Amino acid sequence: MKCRVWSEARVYTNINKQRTEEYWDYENTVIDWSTNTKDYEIENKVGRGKYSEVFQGVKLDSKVKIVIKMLKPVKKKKIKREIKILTDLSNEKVPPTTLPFQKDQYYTNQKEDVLKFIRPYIFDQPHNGHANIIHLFDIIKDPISKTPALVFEYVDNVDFRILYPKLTDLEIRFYMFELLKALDYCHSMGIMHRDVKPHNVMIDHKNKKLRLIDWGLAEFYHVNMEYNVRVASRFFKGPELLVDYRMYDYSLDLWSFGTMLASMIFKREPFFHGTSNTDQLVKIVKVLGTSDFEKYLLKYEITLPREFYDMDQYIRKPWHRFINDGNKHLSGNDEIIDLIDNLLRYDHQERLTAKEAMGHPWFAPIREQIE
Ligand SMILES: Nc1ncnc2c1ncn2[C@@H]1O[C@H](COP(=O)(O)OP(=O)(O)OP(=O)(O)O)[C@@H](O)[C@H]1O
Ligand SMILES: [Mg+2]
Ligand SMILES: [Mg+2]
Repeated sequence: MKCRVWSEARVYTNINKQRTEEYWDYENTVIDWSTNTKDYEIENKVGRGKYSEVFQGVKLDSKVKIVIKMLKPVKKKKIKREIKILTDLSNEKVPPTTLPFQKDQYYTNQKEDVLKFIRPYIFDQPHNGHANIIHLFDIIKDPISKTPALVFEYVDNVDFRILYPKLTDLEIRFYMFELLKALDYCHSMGIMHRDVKPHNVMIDHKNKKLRLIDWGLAEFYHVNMEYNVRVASRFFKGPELLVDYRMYDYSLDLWSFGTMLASMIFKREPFFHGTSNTDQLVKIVKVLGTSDFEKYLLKYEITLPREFYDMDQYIRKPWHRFINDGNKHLSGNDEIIDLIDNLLRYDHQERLTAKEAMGHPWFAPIREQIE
């Protein structure tokens, strides 16, 4: 019970008050494992992560090419959670983001100081963000090896350190818009991803196809719940995770989105490159400045963890300072800088929501092409 000032999501606050136990209570599910991998031919390894080794394969009945994610040992409820989130997201008959926009059902946090963060622009159209969520096809467990495994849609993906340097300005705008649609959708479904980063964004460039994968750290948003802060990876951790503000929400994904975006635009990878947990916060404050950092700690009456007391005073780095001739083709306009500036804010309440980000001027050339 850490938090002094309490916080609620600006938007989609009450999804899991609307939805019941059978939707969000993953701990009280029983996983219906398939006894056999007999339906699948498992081929070669195509990727890995902290929690898995992932193999390409074929679903033999249909000949559809798939991937199989072999899960490393973890608490069993983490497995139930990933499965529940993936099935909630794929099984929704009418994705809320396909329905006509309802402002009063969107801006649900009615605190006067939170309402001031409503932007003058917003993408208010129905969209297909649900189609950017990876699809789970099966759950399997080998009887002999006892390895839990998740069968997904295959995406023909190239490592971001190869692909991203090739992308044009317009292509970055396109893909990042696709990512925002996926986030708007999972947020509308009362779910925070909490591990938004390039390795978790599959892109098939020739098919202009984007999928948001890796739902193993995702969690249901419940109003005033205090969550574990030891999630995501160091480089993408929002300030709330570092200062141990546990009452966070969907806006954590928008900090991650912003840090991913800042890396692509300024070609500094990763953008906040901490050499330790402690130094991760230092790298952030070196950029956003000490002054706003202290205003933020004051706003929520946060007592800084002990490790951060050796931090020096930093003057804010204007974003302009990240522009150079190597990156100016991506960074050399006011729109991208204002976008980044409005995502990468200490105060999570201040950050653009996915829908607000989608209506930002920087995405005009993408929005223009929708109709
Ligand atoms: N559907 C897919 N199509 C193609 N490649 C995939 C797919 N799913 C996963 N991969 C590859 O496997 C890697 C690991 O998968 P995933 O991110 O789901 O596992 P993880 O172990 O939970 O990762 P993290 O360390 O970010 O938590 C991915 O980064 C990706 O390169
Ligand atoms: Mg991953
Ligand atoms: Mg949002």
